[PDB]
Amino acid sequence: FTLIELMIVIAIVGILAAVALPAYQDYTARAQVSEAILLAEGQKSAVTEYYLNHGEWPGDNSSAGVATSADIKGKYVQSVTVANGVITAQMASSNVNNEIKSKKLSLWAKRQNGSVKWFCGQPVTRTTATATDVAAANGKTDDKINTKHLPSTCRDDSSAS
Amino acid sequence: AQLQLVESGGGLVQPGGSLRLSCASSGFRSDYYAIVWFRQAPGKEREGVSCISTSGKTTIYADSVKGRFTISRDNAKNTVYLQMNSLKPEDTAVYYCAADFRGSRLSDVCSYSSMDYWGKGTLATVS
Ligand SMILES: *[C@@H]1O[C@H](C)[C@@H](NC(C)=O)[C@H](O)[C@H]1NC(C)=O
Ligand SMILES: *OP(=O)(O)OC[C@H](O)CO
Repeated sequence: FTLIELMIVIAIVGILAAVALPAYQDYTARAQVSEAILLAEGQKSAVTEYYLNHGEWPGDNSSAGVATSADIKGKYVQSVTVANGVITAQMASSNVNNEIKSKKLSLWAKRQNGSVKWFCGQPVTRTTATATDVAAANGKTDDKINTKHLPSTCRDDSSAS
Repeated sequence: AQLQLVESGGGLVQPGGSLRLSCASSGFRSDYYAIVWFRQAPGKEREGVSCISTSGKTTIYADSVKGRFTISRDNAKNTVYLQMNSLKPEDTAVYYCAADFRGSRLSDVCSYSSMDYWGKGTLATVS
């Protein structure tokens, strides 16, 4: 080899050092969102118990039996609220992945004739505690978790049934 | 998690007049309680008048007071205002403001049920 070859390998080393990285932030966001998924799943038992014993979805954390929304917090989750039987988990606004900062995911259940189907995904809103249908929460701000940061099993749409 | 409710604004008023009752809540999570205005008249049991939810976008009023009473909430001042218009002689009572722990600031449901804390009450009479 010669000096040109050494310069070429130095340039190749520089290329490798300055190589672009994949969307590892998306995978880290999924890992952190798993914590909110678990926190929301924790309240499923209470929500289902209230719905079965009263015939209507729990309006909020009070008669759902779960703790206060601000008190259900984890390392990356700042709140877990209940709205008409829909459990919405909102992540923290700091010390978390930038892609899921102060973003919300949802867990809602539809009562079937033989079972109760639980759906996890983007935020949804149930208008009435007795309603059997859900719809997207609202536009507002960027409070919706992108499907890139949700597991493929946690991307259920509002219209899904 | 004790909550203190103070009612103010009650007093004498003429029939067909306007009144405003302010219920101020001081506590750890006063903005987490649905605020329910009940009334009690001499010779009858306590009955609910108007409930406002934690989110403030869901308000329910009694049938006898629907269309005349308006309930609003201010979390910055931590006070709930009940405005009565076209007061009737049947409204002579004592009004209590009570807080129901909803466990969620964004709660859209509130009703006359087991209230965690109660207010002293203000005598609102019209003659
Ligand atoms: C529990 O949530 C229910 C949806 C609610 N019902 C209505 C009709 O609002 C109920 O009042 C709540 N129960 C308690 C004890 O707060
Ligand atoms: O409604 P929730 O109990 O989740 O509280 C919302 C507030 O932004 C902090 O939790």
